[PDB]
Amino acid sequence: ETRSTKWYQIFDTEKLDDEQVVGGHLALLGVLGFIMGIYYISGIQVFPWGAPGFHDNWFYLTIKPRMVSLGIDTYSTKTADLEAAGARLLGWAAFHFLVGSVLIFGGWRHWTHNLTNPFTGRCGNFRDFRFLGKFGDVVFNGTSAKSYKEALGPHAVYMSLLFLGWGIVMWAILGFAPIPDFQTINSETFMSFVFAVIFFALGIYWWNNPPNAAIHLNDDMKAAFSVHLTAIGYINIALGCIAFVAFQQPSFAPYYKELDKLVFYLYGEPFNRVSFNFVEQGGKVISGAKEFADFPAYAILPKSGEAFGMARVVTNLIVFNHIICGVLYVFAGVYHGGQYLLKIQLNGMYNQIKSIWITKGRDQEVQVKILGTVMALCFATMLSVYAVIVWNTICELNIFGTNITMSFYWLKPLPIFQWMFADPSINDWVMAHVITAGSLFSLIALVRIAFFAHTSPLWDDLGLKKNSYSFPCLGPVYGGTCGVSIQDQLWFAMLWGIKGLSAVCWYIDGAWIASMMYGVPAADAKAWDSIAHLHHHYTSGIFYYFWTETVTIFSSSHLSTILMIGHLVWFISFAVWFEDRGSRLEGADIQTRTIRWLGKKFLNRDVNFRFPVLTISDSKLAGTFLYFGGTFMLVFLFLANGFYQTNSPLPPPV
Amino acid sequence: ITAGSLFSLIALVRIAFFAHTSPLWDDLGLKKNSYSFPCLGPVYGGTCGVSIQDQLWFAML
Amino acid sequence: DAAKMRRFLFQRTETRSTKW
Amino acid sequence: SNGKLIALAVGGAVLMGALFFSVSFLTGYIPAPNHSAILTPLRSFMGWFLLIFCASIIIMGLGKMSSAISDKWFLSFPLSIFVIVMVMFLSLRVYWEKGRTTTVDGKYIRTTAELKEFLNK
Amino acid sequence: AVSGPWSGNAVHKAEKYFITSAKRDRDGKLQIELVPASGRRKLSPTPEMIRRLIDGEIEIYILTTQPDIAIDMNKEIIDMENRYGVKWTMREIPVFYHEGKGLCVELHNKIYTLDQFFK
Amino acid sequence: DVTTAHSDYEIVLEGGSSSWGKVKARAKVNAPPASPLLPADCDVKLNVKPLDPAKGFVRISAVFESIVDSTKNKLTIEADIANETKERRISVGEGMVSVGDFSHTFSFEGSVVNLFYYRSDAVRRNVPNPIYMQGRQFHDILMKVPLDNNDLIDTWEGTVKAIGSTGAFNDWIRDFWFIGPAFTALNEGGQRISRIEVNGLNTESGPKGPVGVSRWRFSHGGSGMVDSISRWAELFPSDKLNRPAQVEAGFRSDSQGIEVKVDGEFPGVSVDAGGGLRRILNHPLIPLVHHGMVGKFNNFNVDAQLKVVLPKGYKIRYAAPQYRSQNLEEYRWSGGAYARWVEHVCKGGVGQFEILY
Amino acid sequence: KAKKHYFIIENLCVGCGLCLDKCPPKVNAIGYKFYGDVQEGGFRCYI
Ligand code: BCL
Ligand code: BCL
Ligand code: BCL
Ligand code: BCL
Ligand code: BCL
Ligand code: BCL
Ligand code: CLA
Ligand SMILES: CCCCCCCCCCCCCCCC(=O)OC[C@@H](CO[C@H]1O[C@@H](CO)[C@H](O)[C@@H](O)[C@@H]1O)OC(=O)CCCCCCCCCCCCCCC
Ligand SMILES: CCCCCCCCCCCCCCCC(=O)OC[C@H](COP(=O)(O)OC[C@@H](O)CO)OC(=O)CCCCCCCCCCCCCCC
Ligand code: SF4
Ligand SMILES: [Ca+2]
Repeated sequence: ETRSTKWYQIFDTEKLDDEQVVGGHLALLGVLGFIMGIYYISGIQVFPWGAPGFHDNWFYLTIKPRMVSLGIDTYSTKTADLEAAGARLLGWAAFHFLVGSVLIFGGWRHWTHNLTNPFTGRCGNFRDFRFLGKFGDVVFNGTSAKSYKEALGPHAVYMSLLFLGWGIVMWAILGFAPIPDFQTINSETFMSFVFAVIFFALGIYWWNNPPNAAIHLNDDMKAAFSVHLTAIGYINIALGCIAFVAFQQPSFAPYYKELDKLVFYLYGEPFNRVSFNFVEQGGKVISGAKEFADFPAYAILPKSGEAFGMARVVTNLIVFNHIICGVLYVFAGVYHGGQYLLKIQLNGMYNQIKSIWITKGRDQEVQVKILGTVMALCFATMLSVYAVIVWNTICELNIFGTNITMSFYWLKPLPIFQWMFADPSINDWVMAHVITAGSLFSLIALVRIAFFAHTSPLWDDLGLKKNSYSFPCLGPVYGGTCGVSIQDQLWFAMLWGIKGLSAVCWYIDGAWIASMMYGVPAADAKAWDSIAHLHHHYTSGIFYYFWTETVTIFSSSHLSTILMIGHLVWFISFAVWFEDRGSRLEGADIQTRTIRWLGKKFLNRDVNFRFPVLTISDSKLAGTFLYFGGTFMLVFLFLANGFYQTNSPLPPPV
Repeated sequence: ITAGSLFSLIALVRIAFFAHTSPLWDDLGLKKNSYSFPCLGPVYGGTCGVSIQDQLWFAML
Repeated sequence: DAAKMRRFLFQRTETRSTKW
Repeated sequence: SNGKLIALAVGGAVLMGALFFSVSFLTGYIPAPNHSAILTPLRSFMGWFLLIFCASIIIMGLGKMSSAISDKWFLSFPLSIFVIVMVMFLSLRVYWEKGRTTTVDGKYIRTTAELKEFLNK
Repeated sequence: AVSGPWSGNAVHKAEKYFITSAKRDRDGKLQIELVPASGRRKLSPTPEMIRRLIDGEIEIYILTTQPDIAIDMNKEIIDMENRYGVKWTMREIPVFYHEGKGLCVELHNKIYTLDQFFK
Repeated sequence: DVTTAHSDYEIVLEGGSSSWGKVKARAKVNAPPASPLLPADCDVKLNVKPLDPAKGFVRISAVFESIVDSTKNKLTIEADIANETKERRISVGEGMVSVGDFSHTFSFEGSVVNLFYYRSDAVRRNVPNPIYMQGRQFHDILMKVPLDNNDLIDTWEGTVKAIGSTGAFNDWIRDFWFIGPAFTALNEGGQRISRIEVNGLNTESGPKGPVGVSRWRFSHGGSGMVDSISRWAELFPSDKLNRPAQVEAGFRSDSQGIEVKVDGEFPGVSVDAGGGLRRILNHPLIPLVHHGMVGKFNNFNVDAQLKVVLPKGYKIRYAAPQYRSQNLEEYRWSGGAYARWVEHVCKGGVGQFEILY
Repeated sequence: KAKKHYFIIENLCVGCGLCLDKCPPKVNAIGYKFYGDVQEGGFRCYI
């Protein structure tokens, strides 16, 4: 039984009960409200008393088009209409501070099983309760849900109640009446009531008849938590997809498109510089030379929103965030799910489960056929599209006596699909097939976790079992067996995912994907816009993306610090991901002895430290975290450096 | 260059001194039978990259 | 077919052998 | 971790600072305008000393709390993180920068059109 | 003190011997022959070579697959393995010097003597 | 101002057939001691040297330096215990007892016999690690004390008079012997003290002066809980005592609390567990059952760290409760399950904590 | 001939399996035996 006393397994589902879970979830939404109340204070452009407000921060930019949509925030250029806005954000920040404090209190006592209220001098029961007095008695026949399946009806009801509350809040406090026309914010109140009716009706149908689907999920907390995470990740991916199409619709122009017209002063952006011999005095600058001379010394300079393209930068920062997470949660749902499939194969409950979500893949025969189809389709697609990108790169670089005429410029999405793209081009045919190939690639590591958590067609051949989920390897036997556990297969899903997770970043930043080299001053790189009649001028090619996008990163003293830090973090993953763990263990031994010897000779007292070294499974953990965190600490710079795609194409240089 | 030499010199002093045995493997009671053996397996938190061919790689890297 | 399959992995092992 | 162990670190830092200060009186470098000869080396050493000292305390501090965290930190750790984030945003508006960008006259510029006009004239 | 890794076997910290046969004579005395790990010479546990064991210059061990070990080692070994391929497990028992009885094997928290231990 | 107690533990073991282990323990407790008199402080020292390894004799020493309510109290013992047979064990030793301005010396010739009510092969075969062993012990005592003080002379007479006039002396002596809550402790550990038997109470002249000489016998039975009976062979690693072994400890107590300091090496810390696996010796049950007697009076939060250091090449096969952290050779226990087991065993629980290396 | 015999000393083995790959695949003599986490010497080889 492999050790589970690690600091990052303290809050595992094994160590918590259903009552503690509720307490844990509540103990965070209260913190989340405290966080949400800080993203509101920071967004005050001018204080209520008249003192100047806070400089633009990315944490408030991604929510500003929403607070403008709800009327809490305004885009007004006048201070009088910008002084009221500040008072409102204070109201909702203080309000979220109060409600957050209640949820933390109702999470601390929930976590400690201490459900006693002083005013009523009576302790409630978690096993059975009326639910908000008479309201629940009429709907749940005076009883509470006894299982996860029976919790669907009551849980659905709660959702209907929350929706109804949001609708009442928009009508009474925000003044948006429910008019059912889908070009105004007033339609978010109308559908807040339609959804509250669907869910309440759906929440009663599931209470009277609890669902029998996935009956085994009731038995284990991690089994249900993982199916929810495989579902929440897909939902989050869908939210990212929907927010990209919607945030740049004509109906969303008053909130997203309006950002272009404003002047933003982000912290860490270029500021008015000064001469080396600068001596600033209160009244005036003396014997000093200061740049611009329009602002005070060391004052952040303005930035034209239109040049920056802030409407698409903010759309990307939100769209990518709910996709970088959506795919992380799909990966974790399979991981924490296969983490539960290891236990049912170890204690042997697998062959007796009648669920077709476990019974369908019982036989190894089908497993190889299912994995052999994901593997064959990934090969026939990651090759068909890579050879197109490589061929397009060769044709435009005039390598091997070829020209941009012989390239895949005539290949584009079919007419049936053309509605999916504003401007159809080979850049769109490639992106669809890259995501298809990028999904089937990281799906291989996921089908492995689902099917080979304990035994594989090869290990059953080699007479071996995978006793744990976090075992690095079985030694150098059979030429080597490293990276065979499902935790390692999770790492190879996160690592392989970085490609499709980058085909999104590139494709939403208006870059070219149909060629490694687009827009460089070479033989046919600048002949794309006219060979294919592109209505837009994409910022750069896959490789030339790094050169162009970084002209704005190097100009910023903070975006460049991220570039440095992000690169420093990423290569350090090589130290713990290379097969040098044995070398590190020896080296440290020399360091402990060396330090002991130095202390001994140098000081009469002898002091030793016994330097520690991480384990492989503990190495592949810190390895993926340093590789993934480093790889997307810098993807932020591509999105936050500006959106530099243009609607004017380039004529051939000739 | 002084730091860059002393860094890759560590991997070289280990090839010269720990080709067959090291203070750690004499402690762990192990023999480095070979110059191109990858690891001894997961054992002792693992012992990958311990041969002199691997120490050559960590000098080139 | 296990044996025949193992004769191969054994044909590509971490032990001493002749290499090109 | 007492007496000479911490005594040694202070002695080493003092020795490095003295060496950095001493080397300059013979390095033969022209000083920057309105700067003292003794101050330039002292300021540079303090910045160098802080970077290693900050890196060292962070490495042992993370290590100390990686093996000393449990179920009891369920509320304290999330509250402490929020408190640090909060004392940080206040610093942005109380130490790092006082108020939003304003001109010498005290006027504001919040529009691209207002900016464009400013750029031209 | 102790010889270096280069002298003799490197894995060993002290020289290693294995009791290879424990036949008895006409009088029933236990004739113990122990050969070293290298294995090219045959020795018996004389006082001079026991005297090395007092100072830890050598170490003596017995395999559990010995033809004449007398005690039913396989059953006990099989039981412990089951507690936490099971059959074919082999172990090396570290023989120690007891001043009162000479060479004894602390097997399963119960001291034994080579004559008591072997057939 | 919260009942909180802090403690640190440490066990270092050698490889091979060696049973030698180094144990260090420090503790700090914030509740008042269950002692009708405070402050009470105490330092104890125990040293065992290999006097005669050939015959099987060792020289054990014990010094007790305790100040109780400003009253200096000393007890000193020097004895020669050796293994006679599997059930008999003879000890020859001298000691001195000093309280304030009073002191008296004593010499003893004693043997202890230990028998198990049954010895069955099936129990040995089917139970790999037995804990509970039903038995009885018999002590032969020949006490000899020089009566050079008036106070010592008076105690010598009264006893003879009491024996002469009271028929129930063998029974009512158990009440005097186990002073304070010591008598209650008897029932608590499932230990029965049988009636003492006086072979003789004769005054024999000595060169210094009249010397009181006593030759008594007694017995006591353990339901299995008692470690002296259940573990008779394991508490005397005489044959494993190649080098002198010493255990040194001390404690300070008063209204504010207890601070305890314990350290020392001795064999028997590691015992064979079967299948080539070694294991830390089973916790003594009598100390836990005896501490639950005073440890259940104040609610507390535990802060205990148990650092275990193993030999080179030696790795744990299994532990419950599992070690919080593993710094290779040295393993650590703190928090979570282990803090749950410490609160268990500090209040009298005897739940098993196994380590197999 | 079956004159000489070969064995694993289980307390010494680290389970690297270098021995297992020298055994002919049609004679599957050496094999693996699991009882714990591999990072803690939880596996060994046996003939
Ligand atoms: C990062 C890639 C994987 C991932 C890989 C792992 C790994 C690897 C481990 C866990 C483990 C845990 N995971 Mg997971 N897990 C992910 C996503 C999630 C999400 C989510 C936000 O949707 C949740 C709620 C969980 C839930 C949990 C718990 C069941 C369990 C213990 C948590 C703990 O103590 O953290 C540490 C507690 C803290 C206070 C530190 C901060 C943690 C913050 C709050 C984030 C929680 C999720 C995060 C991945 C936890 C592990 C951090 C480690 C450094 C890997 N995982 C993604 C999908 N998860 C452990 C386990 O027992 O699995 C069976 C384990 O070993
Ligand atoms: C406490 C449980 C038992 C007990 C347990 C034993 C054991 C066990 C044995 C003796 C044996 C003896 N007992 Mg008794 N004995 C008890 C009650 C008594 C009483 C009494 C006042 O009622 C008397 C007069 C005696 C008298 C005697 C002696 C004749 C003899 C040797 C004692 C000695 O040298 O101590 C030395 C003086 C001391 C103060 C030592 C105290 C040691 C404490 C109890 C434990 C320390 C060890 C520590 C846990 C680990 C240390 C390792 C270091 C290497 C030392 N016993 C009770 C009933 N007795 C011994 C014998 O067999 O003789 C042939 C022996 O082996
Ligand atoms: C709950 C923890 C925190 C909290 C954290 C947050 C977070 C986080 C956010 C807000 C945001 C908002 N909060 Mg707040 N907020 C809290 C308490 C409140 C209370 C209150 C009644 O006390 C009010 C009136 C508000 C008010 C508001 C608005 C100013 C604003 C927009 C809300 C919105 O769109 O709602 C709409 C809400 C509903 C329609 C309720 C239904 C939500 C459903 C259940 C989720 C379904 C999504 C997905 C598809 C799930 C599918 C799975 C199943 C099939 C359902 N908060 C507490 C203190 N607040 C938002 C913001 O600032 O945006 C910029 C925001 O994102
Ligand atoms: C937002 C509030 C949080 C929450 C925070 C608190 C707080 C705050 C308290 C409790 C406490 C109690 N919790 Mg709770 N708890 C939540 C969810 C639940 C659920 C559930 C699965 O739905 C159940 C069965 C319980 C059970 C219980 C009660 C038995 C207990 C009663 C003492 C008291 O003051 O009671 C009054 C409540 C009842 C008698 C139970 C019936 C009414 C409902 C279920 C109470 C929770 C708030 C309600 C859902 C909020 C509005 C939802 C709208 C959609 C906005 N909680 C909700 C979602 N919990 C008490 C405690 O811990 O005291 C130390 C307490 O004061
Ligand atoms: C000439 C055929 C081209 C091709 C040209 C197109 C065109 C044109 C369109 C798509 C589009 C799509 N393609 Mg394609 N596509 C090919 C191969 C694939 C493979 C694959 C790995 O086999 C996959 C998973 C996809 C996936 C997809 C979806 C994203 C979408 C679905 C409709 C569609 O294909 O309609 C049309 C489909 C066909 C006319 C016939 C499909 C034939 C099947 C796929 C067999 C070909 C696979 C082949 C064996 C791979 C060679 C591997 C070798 C063995 C080395 N394509 C081959 C390389 N694809 C649409 C889209 O939205 O693009 C943005 C679209 O308009
Ligand atoms: C609130 C819960 C607290 C707690 C509450 C208390 C309280 C309250 C008290 C103690 C007491 C003690 N605690 Mg505590 N204690 C806690 C946890 C600990 C921890 C730890 C964290 O590991 C430690 C090391 C200790 C240690 C100790 C000792 C210092 C002390 C008992 C001494 C003893 O053994 O007398 C051994 C006693 C004897 C052997 C009996 C002597 C007299 C009898 C008549 C002799 C007959 C035997 C016979 C003669 C023997 C053999 C003779 C030979 C064979 C010759 N406690 C917990 C956390 N503890 C008690 C104490 O005494 O404090 C001063 C006390 O009152
Ligand atoms: C910046 C990256 C970096 C650093 C600092 C080190 C440092 C070290 N490596 Mg490693 N290594 C790295 C990258 C790095 N390596 C990579 C990419 C690989 C993969 C090829 C390896 C592979 C590897 C092996 C295989 C081994 C090591 C070993 C060692 C140690 C022996 C050298 C020594 O004693 O002092 C060298 C001098 C110093 C460490 C001076 C300190 C330099 C700076 C100041 C360190 C602090 C900066 C740091 C990045 C701060 C992090 C900030 C955070 C935001 C990320 C040493 C601690 C050996 C060892 O003994 O392991 C313990 C060993 O066997 N290296
Ligand atoms: C990580 C592991 C795997 C990776 C996959 C995970 C991430 C997937 C997350 C979806 C990523 C989308 C991002 C935001 C949506 C967005 O962009 O939608 C708009 C539109 C173009 O909009 C405009 O974009 C401009 C930018 O340059 C252009 O210039 C312009 O001409 C064009 O009109 O894009 C599509 O139509 C989407 C294409 C992909 C088509 C999907 C095909 C997949 C469907 C089939 C099966 C796939 C799954 C296989 C099973 C695993
Ligand atoms: C005078 C000196 C005498 C003898 C020489 C002394 C040697 C001195 C040794 C100093 C050590 C060098 C210092 C670092 C040297 C160095 O770089 O080594 C990298 C390090 C190597 O550690 P090892 O396990 O090899 O052992 C290191 C020690 O033995 C050092 O002696 O790997 C990691 O830290 C990965 C874990 C990161 C945790 C994952 C976090 C993921 C989140 C992503 C973002 C996080 C941002 C920040 C996170 C922190
Ligand atoms: S280097 Fe690491 S992954 Fe490779 S065989 Fe050795 S332990 Fe396994
Ligand atoms: Ca860009």
